[PDB]
Amino acid sequence: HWGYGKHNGPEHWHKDFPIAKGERQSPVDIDTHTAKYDPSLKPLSVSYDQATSLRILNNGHSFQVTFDDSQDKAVLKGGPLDGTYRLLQFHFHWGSLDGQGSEHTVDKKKYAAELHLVHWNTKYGDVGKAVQQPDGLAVLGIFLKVGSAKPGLQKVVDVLDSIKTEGKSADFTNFDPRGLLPESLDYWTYPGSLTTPPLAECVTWIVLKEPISVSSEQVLKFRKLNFNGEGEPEELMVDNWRPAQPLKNRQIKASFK
Ligand SMILES: NS(=O)(=O)c1ccc(O)c(NC(=O)NCCc2ccccn2)c1
Ligand SMILES: [Zn+2]
Repeated sequence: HWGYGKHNGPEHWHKDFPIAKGERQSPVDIDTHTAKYDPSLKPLSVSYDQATSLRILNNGHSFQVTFDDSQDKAVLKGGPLDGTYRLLQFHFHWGSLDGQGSEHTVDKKKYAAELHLVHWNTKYGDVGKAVQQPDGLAVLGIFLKVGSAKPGLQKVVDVLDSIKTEGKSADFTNFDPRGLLPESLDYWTYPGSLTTPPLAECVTWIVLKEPISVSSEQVLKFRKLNFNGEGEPEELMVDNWRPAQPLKNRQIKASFK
């Protein structure tokens, strides 16, 4: 089974998921001087006021907060998108040290972590159908750097000790994901893929230029999670990121100058 170790990590994934070598894989390095400003791109519309968080889960590859996606409660619209995308979950990728952890890079710079807010296109009715479509998902990616604390992350950090090992979950209601967003919604966008198996080429990526800052204490709590299940040899959940993949026949567009 796939993971992030020497014998099951990203360089092995293509054996079970041959699309790993496909034409629109993620993440990628964002070369800021080569991204082209597109004046036709609209502002992103992030409408999270009615979000209903449900549960937080350690799935053995990250921790995920899930939302009620049975109605248009927390939706992403505008930007490069046509139609309405419902928020299903968010999760993070992070490093063993502050100089690595992000999936996307910016002029080869790696951030300490990366937040993925995962949304699916309501025209396909459910996320399983959306993953089989080239415009099925929109993932809003937000970089994390280490410095000052992010107060809106603290409720997440404080429950992680209850989901230490793979398969554990907890009720996580009334969490407001607006507390995770930076000031600016300036973004880069490109067509890509899921960054974990099945690596489906179904994602419009929207990566925010402005990182959020989190404290060293907050990221240390991420690094105390375990990849293993309870009772198995402890392997800290760190470095759960896929490296940048070939850009191939794609242009990254910027919403800003
Ligand atoms: N990391 S990401 O590109 O935001 C992203 C977003 C939504 C997703 O469903 C995934 N992939 C994911 O959750 N995979 C779960 C594990 C799995 C599911 C199906 C087959 C093999 N492995 C990644
Ligand atoms: Zn992700």
